[PDB]
Amino acid sequence: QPMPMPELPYP
Amino acid sequence: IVADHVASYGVNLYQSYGPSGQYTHEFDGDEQFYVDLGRKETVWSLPVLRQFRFDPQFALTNIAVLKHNLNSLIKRSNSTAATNEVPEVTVFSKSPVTLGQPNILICLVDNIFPPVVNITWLSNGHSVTEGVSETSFLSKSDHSFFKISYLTLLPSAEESYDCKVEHWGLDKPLLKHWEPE
Amino acid sequence: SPEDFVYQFKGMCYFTNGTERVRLVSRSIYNREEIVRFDSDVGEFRAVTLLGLPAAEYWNSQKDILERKRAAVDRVCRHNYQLELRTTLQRRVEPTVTISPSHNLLVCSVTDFYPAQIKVRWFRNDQEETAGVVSTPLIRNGDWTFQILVMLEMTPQRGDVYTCHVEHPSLQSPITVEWRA
Ligand SMILES: *[C@@H]1O[C@H](CO)[C@@H](O[C@@H]2O[C@H](CO)[C@@H](O)[C@H](O)[C@H]2NC(C)=O)[C@H](O)[C@H]1NC(C)=O
Ligand SMILES: *[C@@H]1O[C@H](CO)[C@@H](O[C@@H]2O[C@H](CO)[C@@H](O)[C@H](O)[C@H]2NC(C)=O)[C@H](O)[C@H]1NC(C)=O
Repeated sequence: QPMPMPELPYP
Repeated sequence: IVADHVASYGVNLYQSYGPSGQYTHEFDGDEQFYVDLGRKETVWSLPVLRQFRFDPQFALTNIAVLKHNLNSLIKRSNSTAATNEVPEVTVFSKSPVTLGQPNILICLVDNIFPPVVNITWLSNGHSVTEGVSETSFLSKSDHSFFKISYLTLLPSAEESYDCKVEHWGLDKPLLKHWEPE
Repeated sequence: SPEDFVYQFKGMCYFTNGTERVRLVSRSIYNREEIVRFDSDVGEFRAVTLLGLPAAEYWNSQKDILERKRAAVDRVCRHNYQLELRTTLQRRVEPTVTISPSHNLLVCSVTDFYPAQIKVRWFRNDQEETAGVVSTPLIRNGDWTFQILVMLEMTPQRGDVYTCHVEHPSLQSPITVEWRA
């Protein structure tokens, strides 16, 4: 399936 | 960066005005799909891509991370707001104009920032809504956006049109005229 | 004029020579300022501006995150490229080629084609015309098609035959359209 990139939580 | 092809998997947007968000994937500058954040469903922009599945919850969770990060950066930047830019508007037809053959008018709104805009169509000074559609906000490498609106029509000698653009970078709404000649 | 705070996240892949050269760049952007980046050519998170320093240091301190990021050029970019190879990179829309006067100026309209690669040349009899030729930029319609308009200024003599030559990956043989006065 098409793979997406996650954004990560800011500290 | 120089490359044979460039993709965004994906373009994530969240802003305080609204508030509103957007989740899309792009390949070589065109929109592959968007996730309707309100309905929680993937909407493919290319029929050949409907064979694929993309979990809309991935988009909703990602936008929530953007929302959290934004709130953090609003504080740390001491509430540094976005700067309004002047958008550039162009109207043209999809194909050469032949009277009596169906066509589509295209209104390109470029150099958009922030990504908040109203694009509408007028004919003889009155609003036209039938046959109107638009793309999502499409990304640019300088991190502004563009957006394209469409109006299907039958070109005719008596009938001209305006693409109307409202944006905070403009003192007053911008009208770009199109004549069938 | 309403204020707006904007956050973008772009998970980008750059491809050259198939998947031989692939580069992943994920960009976190506050308004129009990219603040922190993961570049697979670099291998760690890097702050782009001061506002991205806290995120870069926090994200680099997490060894599991770094491992996933360093593998994403394969798990995301090269992975998705195999899907593009049998969908978007196989898309072929043949251009429509039309000539219309505008008449010392001929407009060769090349409309509704995909992908972007195209070559359009004007010929007078059998001689290619370079001076007197001016072309629009490549025009993106937003619906996964392009168009381009290539104009030739002429002083036409009796018997002259002008031809617009169009080559495109979707075409088994080039399209030639003639114009005669
Ligand atoms: C697009 O149109 C909408 C609706 O007319 C505008 O929304 C208004 O925005 C102002 C300023 O934020 C609010 O005070 C009003 O209450 C809104 N009206 C409605 C009906 O919601 C919006 O500003 C327009 N966008 C642009 C860029 O001009
Ligand atoms: C494009 O990439 C291909 C690989 O897909 C390169 O071809 C390979 O070159 C190596 C030498 O480094 C050979 O050992 C392989 O047998 C080649 N594979 C194939 C399928 O031909 C090619 O050199 C690259 N071209 C450019 C211009 O970078």
